Amino acid sequence: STEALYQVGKEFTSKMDLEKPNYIVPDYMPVVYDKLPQPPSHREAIVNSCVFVHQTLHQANARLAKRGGRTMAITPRHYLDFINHYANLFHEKRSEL
Amino acid sequence: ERERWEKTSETFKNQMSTIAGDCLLSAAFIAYAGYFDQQMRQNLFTTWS
Repeated sequence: STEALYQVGKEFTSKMDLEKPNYIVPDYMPVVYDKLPQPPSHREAIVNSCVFVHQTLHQANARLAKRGGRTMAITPRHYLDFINHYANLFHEKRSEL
Repeated sequence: ERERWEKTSETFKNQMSTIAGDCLLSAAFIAYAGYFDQQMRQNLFTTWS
């Protein structure tokens, strides 16, 4: 579920330093995880973006299947691969920079 | 060379806050956009942006 994806993203992201005090909360705030803590900080916003990306892939499968092309399933393994890539890229780029 | 290095310092201070979103987009692209063609990859990247 979106809630389970949210907890997975939060638990995997919490191991890396990403908190910034200077964040401006948008008025619209497109929410994907219901019962999200309002107002959200940076970590809540990025985990919401992560679950949005996962659900965007899930919707793109349906969009392609309406046309009738070949589709491959997106899975919790896809989500874990994405979060692992995010953590690795974040750490690598910050250290290099 | 310091004509480049001096402005590179302010660019450092600029993307110090911008690393997170770029890494998020790059990780999403690498993890998800492998199977799709160019148009669908661009559509997914535009939606994430």
